[PDB]
Amino acid sequence: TKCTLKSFTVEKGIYQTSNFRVQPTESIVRFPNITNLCPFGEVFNATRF
Amino acid sequence: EVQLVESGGGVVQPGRSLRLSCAASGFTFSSYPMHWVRQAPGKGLEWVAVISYDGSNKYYADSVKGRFTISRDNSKNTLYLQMNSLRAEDTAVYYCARDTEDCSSTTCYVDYWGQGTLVTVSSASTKGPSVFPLAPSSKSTSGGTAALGCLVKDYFPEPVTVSWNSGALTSGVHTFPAVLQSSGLYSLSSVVTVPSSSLGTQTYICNVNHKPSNTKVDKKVEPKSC
Ligand SMILES: *[C@@H]1O[C@H](CO)[C@@H](O[C@@H]2O[C@H](CO)[C@@H](O)[C@H](O)[C@H]2NC(C)=O)[C@H](O)[C@H]1NC(C)=O
Repeated sequence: TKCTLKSFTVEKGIYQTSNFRVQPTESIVRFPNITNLCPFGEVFNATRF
Repeated sequence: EVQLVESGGGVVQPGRSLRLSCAASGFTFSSYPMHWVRQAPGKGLEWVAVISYDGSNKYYADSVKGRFTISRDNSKNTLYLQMNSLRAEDTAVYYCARDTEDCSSTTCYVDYWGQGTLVTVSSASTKGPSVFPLAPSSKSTSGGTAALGCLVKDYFPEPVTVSWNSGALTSGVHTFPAVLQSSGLYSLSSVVTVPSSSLGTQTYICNVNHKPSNTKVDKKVEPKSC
């Protein structure tokens, strides 16, 4: 509060100082179960362009 | 108008590594891609590898991975194929071939074939053929034309030569492909036609020259006691 009002003494009242936010406890990833690699070999590396 | 003479070749034992070198003549060597094309006995054509006109890019075959490497000594107009760890299936005449730079990319169809060697894959001794007669002396009773011949059992490698009475008989001269013994030993029968009424008129000599070991042994083919 002292830093919000920029004073070393504060007067009786209610002051809004900051914001509360719950924090993420975990990180999850969901991707499809596709498995086969991709045919980049026969696109970049091919005889006849 | 291109001639290719291939060095190297001969019988080889599996697990050994050696190399061929094919000298080219009749053109500008350092501006043509080279190919190795296997000609297997009884199979046909099998592509092996290709080296760029400058030798910049190298392509090898699928079932050849882990076996061969192919370089190109442009100075003496030669294509080198270092083959390693050969297997018994790799006997063939491996024709070196000169490409034509005609397709849009740096590879195209091939026109000129050079007569490659006969690198022979086997883990065994080079056994010379023993010449055996073939005259039943009682079963040639066909009257006019009965087939009687010669056995060339146990010859390796296959280069072989049959002449009947120094080639005196020319009609019905059956020279057969190898009849392979189950132990992989080569054999063949070469026969000619005889009227059985004239069995002993001309004494028959089967002359075989076995090029690998120069086995120069001859054997009679005559109506026996049998
Ligand atoms: C065709 O193109 C691919 C790129 O998509 C290249 O990948 C090579 O793979 C081999 C084996 O690991 C290594 O030489 C290099 O990882 C890649 N070569 C390079 C960077 O020159 C390669 O040119 C070709 N792929 C294969 C399997 O030959």
